[PDB]
Amino acid sequence: KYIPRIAEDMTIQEAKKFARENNIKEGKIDEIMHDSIQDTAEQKVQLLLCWYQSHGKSDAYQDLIKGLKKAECRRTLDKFQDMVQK
Amino acid sequence: KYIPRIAEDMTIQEAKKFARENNIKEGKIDEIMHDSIQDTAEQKVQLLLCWYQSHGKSDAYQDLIKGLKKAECRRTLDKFQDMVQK
Amino acid sequence: KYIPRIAEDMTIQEAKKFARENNIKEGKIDEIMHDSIQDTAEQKVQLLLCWYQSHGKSDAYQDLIKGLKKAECRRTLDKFQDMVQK
Amino acid sequence: KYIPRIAEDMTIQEAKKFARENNIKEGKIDEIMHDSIQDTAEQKVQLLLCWYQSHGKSDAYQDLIKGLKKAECRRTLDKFQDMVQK
Amino acid sequence: KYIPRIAEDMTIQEAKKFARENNIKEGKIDEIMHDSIQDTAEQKVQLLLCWYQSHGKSDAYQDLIKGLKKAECRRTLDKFQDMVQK
Amino acid sequence: GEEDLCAAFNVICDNVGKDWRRLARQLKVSDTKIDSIEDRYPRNLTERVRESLRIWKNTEKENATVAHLVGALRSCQMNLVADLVQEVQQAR
Amino acid sequence: GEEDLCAAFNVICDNVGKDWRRLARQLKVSDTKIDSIEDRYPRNLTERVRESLRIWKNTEKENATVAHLVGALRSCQMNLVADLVQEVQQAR
Amino acid sequence: GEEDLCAAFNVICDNVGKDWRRLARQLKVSDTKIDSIEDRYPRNLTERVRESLRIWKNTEKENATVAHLVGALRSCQMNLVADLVQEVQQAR
Amino acid sequence: GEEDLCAAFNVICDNVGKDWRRLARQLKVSDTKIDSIEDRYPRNLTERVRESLRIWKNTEKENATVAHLVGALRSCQMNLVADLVQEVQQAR
Amino acid sequence: GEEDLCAAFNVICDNVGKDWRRLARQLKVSDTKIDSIEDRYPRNLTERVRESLRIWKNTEKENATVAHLVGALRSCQMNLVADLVQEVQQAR
Repeated sequence: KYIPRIAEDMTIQEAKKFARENNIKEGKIDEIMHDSIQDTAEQKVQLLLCWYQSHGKSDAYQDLIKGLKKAECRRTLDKFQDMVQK
Repeated sequence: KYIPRIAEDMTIQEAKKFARENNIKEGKIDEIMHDSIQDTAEQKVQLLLCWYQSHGKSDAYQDLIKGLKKAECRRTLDKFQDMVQK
Repeated sequence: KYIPRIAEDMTIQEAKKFARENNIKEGKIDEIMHDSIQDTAEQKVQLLLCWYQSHGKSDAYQDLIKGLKKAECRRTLDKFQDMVQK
Repeated sequence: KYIPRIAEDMTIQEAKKFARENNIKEGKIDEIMHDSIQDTAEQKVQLLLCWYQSHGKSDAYQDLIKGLKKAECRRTLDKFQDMVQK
Repeated sequence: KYIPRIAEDMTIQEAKKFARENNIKEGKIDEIMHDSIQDTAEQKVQLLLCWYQSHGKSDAYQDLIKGLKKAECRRTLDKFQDMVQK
Repeated sequence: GEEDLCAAFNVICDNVGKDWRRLARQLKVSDTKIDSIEDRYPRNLTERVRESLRIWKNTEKENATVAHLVGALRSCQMNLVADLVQEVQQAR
Repeated sequence: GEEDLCAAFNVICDNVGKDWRRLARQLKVSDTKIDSIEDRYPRNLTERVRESLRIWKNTEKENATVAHLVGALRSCQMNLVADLVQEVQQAR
Repeated sequence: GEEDLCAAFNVICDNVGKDWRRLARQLKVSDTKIDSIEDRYPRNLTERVRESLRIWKNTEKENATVAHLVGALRSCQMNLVADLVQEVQQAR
Repeated sequence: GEEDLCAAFNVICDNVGKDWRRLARQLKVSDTKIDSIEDRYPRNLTERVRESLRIWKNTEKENATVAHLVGALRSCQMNLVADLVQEVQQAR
Repeated sequence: GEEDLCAAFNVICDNVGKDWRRLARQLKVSDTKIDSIEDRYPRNLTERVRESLRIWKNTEKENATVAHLVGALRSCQMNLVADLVQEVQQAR
């Protein structure tokens, strides 16, 4: 449920590199990349959410934070750290 | 039957250039190009499958691999190489 | 009854994020998202109306306004504020 | 009837600003904006035509030219000036 | 049929100046320019192909080469010279 | 006459796509209809087109000539299709 | 009276399309019905509309005036159609 | 008892539409039947629904209570209809 | 057995959507059928799916086990749904 | 002769789908009919097709040969189906 509130503060490109950089199939993101080259509207949570369906079992939040930092961000995981914190 | 599992890892555009670049009539792909400018959902296998109906006789997999490389990809035939391999 | 006159000034995407962002099941909106990727005709009130059936009891207008602002809009609730006002 | 032949020389974005900038409801153009972020095919006349249904009574061509210039174009009204001229 | 294999080696911008610089209506290219400010995927052949429908009768290849050089390129016509050559 | 137009519709239907509507208008097909056509066959782009052409053949029982069809195609820059439409009409 | 509304339905039916539903609502037509109408004639956009209008004429036997029809059309911005609907009503 | 369920069916029938089938399933109505119902009344969405409800009243002669009906409506999010169904049941 | 599969179909039907076809294929459902299904219910994505599942239950009268259903869901990455499908099957 | 065509119709009917109409046209089936067929069986894509084939068998009592059927399938690129249709005809 945070996957939505998170995209909020994120960006269509950071998050971009995020998921693709987390074993979410590169081919799937290619659809979602061209699916809207200029749309960060919902586009954000869409990418984020697909990854969600990827793991979702145990300690998924860790993978979202840790991985968010390993995907050349170290900035998106920070605003989400404030949401789960909250 | 692999035409489905293959599109999976592929992209609506690579595959795009693929088929069109394999004697699948350019006019047919034009319908399938506009039929969904932003949809890699099924869109992938649709293009791939039309080519399937194109040959399908003997050694079709070779044409899918060899041709995939000749259609300025040299990357899509690799993930499919892992599927038939499997 | 305002759910109709409201969509009028709204947009298929804002309203989009609205409902989905108001406990209207994300799965339901997915049907209504693909049900017309390019149709803001009726598409607007359809989404808005489903949420209506969601609450509709007491002080629903508040939830429409307050929630509309919490769903990263702070703009749709403004034109509707003018309609109920009226 | 010129609304079609006109879009021809026009662009999906100029014309964009045109209509929206002529009392054609901004909400309506939002549907037609997302209805095809990358399609100037028919997309042109669609926007132009909606405005047509907007006025269409007397001296509509003037509004198309004059307004086209007031909508930060001063370039689209020129090629149309050649069509009605013709 | 070479219009596809040609775009391959080309660029979304050279080819850009190409067509627009060959009596392919500037207005048409404006749609195709904004239709994807950042997409050289198919974007290449799309522009190239529209010009194709422009002439296509006799000695079209000459116009593609000669014109490609007159459109401030003198570089795109070279890689295509290798394809028809081939 | 009749089968000639059939052969031409087949080349056009399987080849236009995208700017079908542009074509519709050239064949002097009211949008009042073009609207409907978008409506009836939201599914296949190929059907819509054909249909488009059909209306055109019913608008002029006697003057429905491939000539004009090719003429319609070329005013919209669909040269490559008017060409093919012309070479299939010459072969027949 | 009766043939007047007929002539108007014909101009509207063959001219609305797309935002028919918008129109339906303006004619104070419950969606409970609009739903059904989408249902019954999934095929032709032209039929659905007409039908829409029909329900409207049965809702007000006596106050079913072209006046209101044009009034319905213009609140939805279908000016060009209310216009035509008005010029066919003046000519008759 | 009997006229109560009648008054409720009338509010539901003229108000559900679209997700009728969702409703059918909630009323524990086999699809073996739901299939048929789609079949028999392809025309009106209003009839199909009602029918749906009817089968439901014949499944439980004695436990066919508006209570459950409203309960069925709200599990499917048709709040506004269970609400109306509840205010017409309180007024009676 | 029978109501177990029912409860599972309800969670799946109201939750898959988009990649339903992916799911269809995993349940070893010929496209010869998948084609048809797209056909019959162009309207609701929810129906199509269910139907999909149905065919699957008729393909294996005896081996139609939720086990495999969850197995089908997880090979397609629809983890969250196989999960829910598993927790509703444990609660029952 | 008769059961041969039956066996072939069964493979085709359960395998075409989508581009059935393309196939119809190849079997030289007037759209005047193809229209109707869309009409009569809006429900199943499988029936429509078959029907399509039937009309074709009644058009040529004596020349209704699987040969031509496969010929029809391959001009439309439905190779995989003409293939299967050919291997079931060789096995028989």
